[PDB]
Amino acid sequence: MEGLAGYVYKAASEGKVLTLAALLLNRSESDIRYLLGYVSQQGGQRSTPLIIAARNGHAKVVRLLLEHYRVQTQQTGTVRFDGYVIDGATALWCAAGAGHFEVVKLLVSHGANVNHTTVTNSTPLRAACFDGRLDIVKYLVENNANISIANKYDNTCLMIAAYKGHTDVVRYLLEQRADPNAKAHCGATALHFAAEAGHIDIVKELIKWRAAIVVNGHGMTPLKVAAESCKADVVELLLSHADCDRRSRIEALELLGASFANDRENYDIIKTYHYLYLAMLERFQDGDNILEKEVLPPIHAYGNRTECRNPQELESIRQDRDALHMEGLIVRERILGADNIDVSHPIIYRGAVYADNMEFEQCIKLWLHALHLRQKGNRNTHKDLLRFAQVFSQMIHLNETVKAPDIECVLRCSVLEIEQSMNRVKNISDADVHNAMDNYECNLYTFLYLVCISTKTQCSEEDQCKINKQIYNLIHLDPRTREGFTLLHLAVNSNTPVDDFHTNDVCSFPNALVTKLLLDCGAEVNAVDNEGNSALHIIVQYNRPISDFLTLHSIIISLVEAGAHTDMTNKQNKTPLDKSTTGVSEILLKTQMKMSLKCLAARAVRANDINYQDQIPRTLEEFVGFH
Amino acid sequence: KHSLDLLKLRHLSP
Repeated sequence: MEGLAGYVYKAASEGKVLTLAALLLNRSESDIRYLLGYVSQQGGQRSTPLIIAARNGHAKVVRLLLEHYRVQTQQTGTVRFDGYVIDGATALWCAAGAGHFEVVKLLVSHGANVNHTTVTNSTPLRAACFDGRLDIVKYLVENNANISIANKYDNTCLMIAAYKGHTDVVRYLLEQRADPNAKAHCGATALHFAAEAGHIDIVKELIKWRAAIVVNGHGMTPLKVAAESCKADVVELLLSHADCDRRSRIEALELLGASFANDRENYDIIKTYHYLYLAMLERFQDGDNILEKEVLPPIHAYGNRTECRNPQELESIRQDRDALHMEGLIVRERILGADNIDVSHPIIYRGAVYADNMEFEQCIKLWLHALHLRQKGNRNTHKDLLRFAQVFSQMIHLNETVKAPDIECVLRCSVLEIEQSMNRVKNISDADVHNAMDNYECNLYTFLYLVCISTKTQCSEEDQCKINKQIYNLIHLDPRTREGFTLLHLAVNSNTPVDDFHTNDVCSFPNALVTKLLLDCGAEVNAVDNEGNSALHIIVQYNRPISDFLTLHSIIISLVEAGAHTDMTNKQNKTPLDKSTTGVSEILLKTQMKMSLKCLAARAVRANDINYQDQIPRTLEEFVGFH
Repeated sequence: KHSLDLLKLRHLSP
């Protein structure tokens, strides 16, 4: 009788009071429990009829279910599908998340669990704070709700309310004996989220309640996070707390000026110089000498600038915008170090701007510094190499001689990142195995784009030797995609994706130059994927044998003359002349095919099923296994 | 262009 359960779920989800009354009419107690407790799936979520009735805000349906039928408010289901697959959520949690005060009042009063604990210890009060409705939070808290109960990561009810722009619920919680000194898994308190979001009222009400400013796990006080999030008005109120001393104020002002200098949304120059000069003034106005700062050595990425340690050194860079960007990057680096999460993103954005306004050399310097910083922190540099491929392709399309040491460094960090990605794939079992494999394939494609760009540049002998050394290292690393394609199958396959940006205009696979460069670096020419197709079974399938015949000819003579087997048979029992589908490719392969007694004897051995195990030399067992 | 391409939820569960 699952049909009645499905119709009842539909009637409860869509608020059909009369239809649900007609459906549950003429039913027995066991039937009533079966229909009103059954778990139904209607896209992404497991939910009972009452869970989906309260989650859709159908007050009449929920009140009808609890008045006559002895339904229980402790059922288990799933509610959301925006990165939030949470089990064990009762009807209170669904009602609070959907923000329906009219159902939660009719649900609690009928014997409900106000402080239910789901799988990730999320109280229904947490959902009501997430929505921000004061009426639901107040009703729950008045009905014996715990405020200090948090999830496994210690994200209390107050912190999620402080993260969002809800003011009334935050003020009410701080008025209801809440704890303003919660410590999350990363050390973040309530002030960090409220400051980074940009809510002045939440921060003011917290510092009114003795918020007890403490540095988070990643060496960042709330002032530093507020300044890093480019929130000026948030930072300029914690200085009145009288416990901030002076160095914290100075570093907050300097970080705020830095973040204003190099940001996308709120990009300021008058405000940047105003705050930087305020910080330097408060540094150098003490009178008993100064309040000096330790400064990193001149970083080659930002020219040769040792930031600014002189009153006539900031007054003389008010009128320059590149100098302000460089100084902001330098102070943000010396404040945040290099291992912080959000220290490299302004560098990446400034590099993107410099690429946009045709400053390709400074773009390259800044973006190599960004990749070096991210490699020190071991973050996900899979998009960064793609952006390098796009920038270099734009360089070649503009007939600009790209510097070869830069390409060597990019390739070295590409092979290091590919090794890191292989380690990550070997580590991440199943939680993000598809994401890891997608990142790995993207990294291999970016390395191939860099190789093709390298073939498009006339480098010297030493530079070409270094590029060959990096390609040699990655080839001997032997990467393999999810389809078993090595770096040679993709260099000859016409189906390898090319990024929609300028990389289409330069890196056009298949390339005879890329394949020749790989084969000069000891590429496994006889490499076999999991399907069976070799490096030669793939190229002969090329659908353009006349348009770029040279790019075909010089790629089907480079394979065969190096180490390829012309007659080797894949797992589908297909000679490369059989898997050709092109007269030109078939003839161009047949002209390179030298018949030999070994291939004929191996084919005659394999055809009639002769037991060739341990009766032939070990190097001929794989030979017979080919044909 | 280049700038027009650059455009934690586990800890932010409701």
